[PDB]
Amino acid sequence: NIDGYFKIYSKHTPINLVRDLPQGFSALEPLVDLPIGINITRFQTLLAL
Amino acid sequence: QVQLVESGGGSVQAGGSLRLSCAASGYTINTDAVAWFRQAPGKGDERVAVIYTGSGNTNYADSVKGRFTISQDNAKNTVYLQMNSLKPEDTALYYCASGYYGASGYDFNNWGQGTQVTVS
Amino acid sequence: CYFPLQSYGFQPTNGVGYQPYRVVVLSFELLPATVCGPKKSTNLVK
Amino acid sequence: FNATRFASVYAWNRKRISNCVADYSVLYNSASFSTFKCYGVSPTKLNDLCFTNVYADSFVIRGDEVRQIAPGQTGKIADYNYKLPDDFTGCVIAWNS
Ligand SMILES: *[C@@H]1O[C@H](CO)[C@@H](O)[C@H](O)[C@H]1NC(C)=O
Repeated sequence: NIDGYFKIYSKHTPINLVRDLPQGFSALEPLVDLPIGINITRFQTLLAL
Repeated sequence: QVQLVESGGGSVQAGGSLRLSCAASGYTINTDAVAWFRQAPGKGDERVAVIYTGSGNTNYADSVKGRFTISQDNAKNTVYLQMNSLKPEDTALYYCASGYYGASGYDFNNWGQGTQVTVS
Repeated sequence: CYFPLQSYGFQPTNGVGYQPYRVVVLSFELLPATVCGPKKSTNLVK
Repeated sequence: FNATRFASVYAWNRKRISNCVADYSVLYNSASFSTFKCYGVSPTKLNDLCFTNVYADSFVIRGDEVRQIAPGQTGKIADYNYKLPDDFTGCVIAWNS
């Protein structure tokens, strides 16, 4: 969240682990640049049950 | 005390020319500004051009600029509209109005029966 | 005690001054700009 | 513009426009409008300006009252029905209906 732009970079990779967050390298590429310009200090995730 | 009579209309081909006359009678000295306006049946009033008799300044609708020219002959006491490169959009009744001052569209009055121009 | 507002009552035979007119005022507010312009183009030569 | 229903002059309807692109060239070069008064910016070269928001205030009046809609003017409609800021940056469009 910078210059009033919310910048979201994403990327995505098949894994065969059981419980960990792999090692390795992978460069994220930008996905969107929302021109919102709000004041973000906290966030939460939201997931399905 | 002021009368305006329009004449010079008719039927012309696209790209043709017509020359419309506004002859004024009475004591027209007070009316410094003269305007030509047209109305098609369906549509509302529009001012094609206006002239200031004393100064000579003129105004034109964006559509008519280049094709229409407004002039006056003081001896004739007439204001003339020259229509060149006539277009089908030009088809409507034409009238001339007159007013003391140019701030508003109403103070112009005294417009006559008008003239019909049809472009086909 | 009089009613504040009055009706125009437009008719087909209205005069040019009294004929109805639609008016729209577009005000531009700037303080990230969101609405931009069209900035035309040309052909490519190599 | 082409909207069928307009509110009263005292009940002027307001709309907000953002997150889009505006081509004012088509509006300016239309010949169907008898009122084109842009204050603050030139009527042309509007395609080179980008703003955060646009506010459209639409209403209907009679022709004799089209004059009072401008900065620094006084009148019945302006004073009692629709008063506009003196130093606004925008443009007023209008046409016989
Ligand atoms: C809105 O008005 C313009 C000019 O008066 C006209 O050319 C245009 O076709 C209209 N829009 C629609 C969607 O009909």
